[PDB]
Formats: sequence, structure tokens, C-alpha cells
Amino acid sequence: EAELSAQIRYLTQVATGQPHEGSSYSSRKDCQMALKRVDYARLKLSDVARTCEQMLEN
Amino acid sequence: SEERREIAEVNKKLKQKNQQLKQIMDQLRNLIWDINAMLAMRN
Repeated sequence: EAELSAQIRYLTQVATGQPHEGSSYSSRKDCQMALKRVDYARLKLSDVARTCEQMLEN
Repeated sequence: SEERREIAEVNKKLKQKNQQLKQIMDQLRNLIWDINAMLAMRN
């Protein structure tokens, strides 16, 4: 009874009835763009290494 | 006269080598340009 009454009191102190307009979307978006930059560079490095192997292969 | 054919052999050899080097160089140029463009737009 003590714990649940205390937590209903604490929830009464920090309730607002408003849907919390904060977010973390933009940072996730920028992190996704950074990772796709890295992936693009990886594919291009694979292609350059493959042409180098074709040149050295003969 | 055979040394002329030797010259033609090595000429064809490094013709192919130079064209492959041009492809490697073009891909490096394009990767550098893409990296600089994509990193320039992030700000």
C-alpha cells in the first residue's frame, strides 16, 4: 500500500495530459546518412581493388 | 628487325597497362569527388 500510494502521488506530480513533443529523429537520420556514405565508399573501394587485381593479374 | 617486334610487343603491353591505370585513376577521382560533395553538404 505504501509503495503504490507513493507512486500514485509521484505520478500525480509529473502528469500533464500532453503528448510530449520532443523526439530524436534528426540525429538518427544523420547517422543513417553517415553510414550510407561509408557503405558507398566501401562498394567503390571494392571496385577499384577489383580493377587493380585485373591489371596485376596479367 | 626482331627488336622492332620486341618494341611493338612492349608497346602493346604498356598500352593495355596504361588503359587499366586510367580506369583505376578515374574511379579514384570519382570516389574523391563523391566523398567531398557528400561531406560538403552535411553542414
